[PDB]
Amino acid sequence: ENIPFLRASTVPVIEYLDELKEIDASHIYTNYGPINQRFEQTIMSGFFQNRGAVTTVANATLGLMAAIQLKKRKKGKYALMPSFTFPATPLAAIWCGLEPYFIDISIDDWYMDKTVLWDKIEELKEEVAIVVPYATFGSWMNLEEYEELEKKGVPVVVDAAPGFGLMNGGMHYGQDFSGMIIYSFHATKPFGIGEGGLIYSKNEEDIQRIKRMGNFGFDTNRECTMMGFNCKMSEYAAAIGIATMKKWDDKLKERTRISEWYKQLLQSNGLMKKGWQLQKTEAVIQQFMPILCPEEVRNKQVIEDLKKQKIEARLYFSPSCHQQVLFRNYKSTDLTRTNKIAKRIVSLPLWEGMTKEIVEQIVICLGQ
Amino acid sequence: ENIPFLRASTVPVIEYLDELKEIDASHIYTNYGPINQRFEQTIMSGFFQNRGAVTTVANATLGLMAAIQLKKRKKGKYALMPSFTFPATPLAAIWCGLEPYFIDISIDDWYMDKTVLWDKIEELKEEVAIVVPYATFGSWMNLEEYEELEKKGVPVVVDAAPGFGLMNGGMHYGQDFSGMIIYSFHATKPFGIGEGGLIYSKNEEDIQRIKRMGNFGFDTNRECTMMGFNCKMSEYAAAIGIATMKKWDDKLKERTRISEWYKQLLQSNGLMKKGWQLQKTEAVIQQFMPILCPEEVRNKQVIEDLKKQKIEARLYFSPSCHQQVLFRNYKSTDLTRTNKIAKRIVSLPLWEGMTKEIVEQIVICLGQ
Ligand SMILES: [Ca+2]
Ligand SMILES: [Ca+2]
Ligand SMILES: [Ca+2]
Repeated sequence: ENIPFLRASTVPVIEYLDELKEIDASHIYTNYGPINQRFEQTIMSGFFQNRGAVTTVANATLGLMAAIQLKKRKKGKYALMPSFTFPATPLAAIWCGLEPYFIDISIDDWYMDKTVLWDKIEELKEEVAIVVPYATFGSWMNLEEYEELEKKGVPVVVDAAPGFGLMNGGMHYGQDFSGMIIYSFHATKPFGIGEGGLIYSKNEEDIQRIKRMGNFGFDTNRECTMMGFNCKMSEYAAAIGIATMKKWDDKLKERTRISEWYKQLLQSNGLMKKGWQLQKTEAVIQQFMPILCPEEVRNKQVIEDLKKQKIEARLYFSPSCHQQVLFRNYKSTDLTRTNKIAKRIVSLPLWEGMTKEIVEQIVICLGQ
Repeated sequence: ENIPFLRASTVPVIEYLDELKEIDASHIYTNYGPINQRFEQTIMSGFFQNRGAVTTVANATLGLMAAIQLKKRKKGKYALMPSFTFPATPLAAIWCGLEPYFIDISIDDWYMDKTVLWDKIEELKEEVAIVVPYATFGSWMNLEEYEELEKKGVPVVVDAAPGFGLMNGGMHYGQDFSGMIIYSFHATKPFGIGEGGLIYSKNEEDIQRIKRMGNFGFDTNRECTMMGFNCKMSEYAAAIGIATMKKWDDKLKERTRISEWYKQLLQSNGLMKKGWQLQKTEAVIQQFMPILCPEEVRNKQVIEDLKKQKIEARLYFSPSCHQQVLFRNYKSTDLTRTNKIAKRIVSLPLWEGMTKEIVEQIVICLGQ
């Protein structure tokens, strides 16, 4: 009767029932149990070419916390990151005792602007604790400059929360990265299991450390010898994870289809000619359809107009982090571009089961 | 063949499959979904006489973190707690930016000694940020004096991680407490579902706030207005929790029976006469069987002796927190009793399915 923003569809119980019965037989239910290891092994084989290492975590927000806590420089104070990201990103930083320092984004790709970033690193020197870029909207943010940062001794944790399963040229996003990449398996993201996350790194020793950190910093004596907490993923989450890997081809194909319908219908209804624009990026996997509305149109009015037509759009990210109550006083560079994107950005609905006619009803409402 | 220390048995899949069908039909998988709400309502009615409020969390460690972060006095530096606790407790404080300050325990009930705690509150004054007692080994640590601290403006968050389901005179442990109580649903704890936890308070508004904190500090506009992170429990975890509520009488009966057998066999084999002693408490629900070995016996000799008889005991908590690498340099009162109890404490196996003949094996081995 209406078009909601979110309609999650995780794999149904029949797809992971075998695994539930293995769990019941084994009487191991969490703490890096066999199903969790099998899930990690499957991911390393199917996505990461058996190079590097992964660990599951209970959610991507805990993964950011763990990665930042492990990798931050001891004497640093700031986590250099975009304001144009989900609040989880600066929150993970603050829980690690760091202050966010917001960096402006490019107007076209919506990633942190590397020119500004480099300049800020040069200026802050030892005050830089860590650099936390966001691979905006599950897209192909090239990591070449970030890999260079790691090699110069500036640690990098990439927030790719919504980008798991993003492939380009047959390579999975993040492959062989020196730093850490965090992905989310939240039910609302494309690889959605309910609650869950993953960390990848080419650095196997670092992944081994995060595994400890996720288990109270325990050594092999179950003695706490390093910072830690609990971010263990249960066997039950790993079970849905594994079943999701096996239906993933279908899901990726669904999203890709709906994405192409959006691009076609937008173009065919001449919305691009009216000044709507898509993100500039090589490759993306879409949680929703992000688009800039025309310069002369206020994005909150789009939301309101669509809401009259029974369609729920949203405004990721407006307010951006620097404009939100909690983060409004943290330092930043000039953020003119962020501010502009935050006035224009719209988030259009996209979920499994969406038909071409639904996309068309949305695209036509945009235009009228 | 070998008697292992832990042998978790969560309710089997058939017991929550209906709920899994509900989840699949609803397409709501997390973020305080209807099954999670049902679970919490079932707890409020079933355990807390519909007075106060609860929230699920992804695990008790994160619940501790949320609770301390909300309730800590903003000018304070220290979290006053026992050393004789699981490392999750001081780790939770350290993540909130506090230093643990360790307080000695009573030699008999093994709780934080209130006399020593009071003197220390009086000495530290504004430097006290929070008090975090542990209801050692799932027992009935009376909360009258802690309620008193709350009334005086000293915040208390009680770590009762292993004590969910603990009843005494028909009242659930923590009922009507003004502060917060954290409980765990880890698979190894008596009310075990995999990964999970719960927070109870008589203070409903505080619980509402914790809810927001565990969803990124979001208000109804999904804007971040307070410190927060992700500690949301999935619908799937709630599904198992609900099923665990229906079988809880069975689980509790099984554990009480095994405890009773332990007590009878220990007395009948003369072990009490030989200097072995149990916790002085009115009521306990048991994850394992804690016992002090005789003064002249080293508890770790008891471990190595049971070990070569195919029985895995452990030593919770030896080393105590103050003795573990990460926490050695935090301040404390004199800890003479904690040290003594950490030289004598032994953790004997107890799990669902343990037979009377298995307890007898064990108790007989203690007797030599
Ligand atoms: Ca199968
Ligand atoms: Ca049923
Ligand atoms: Ca039924």
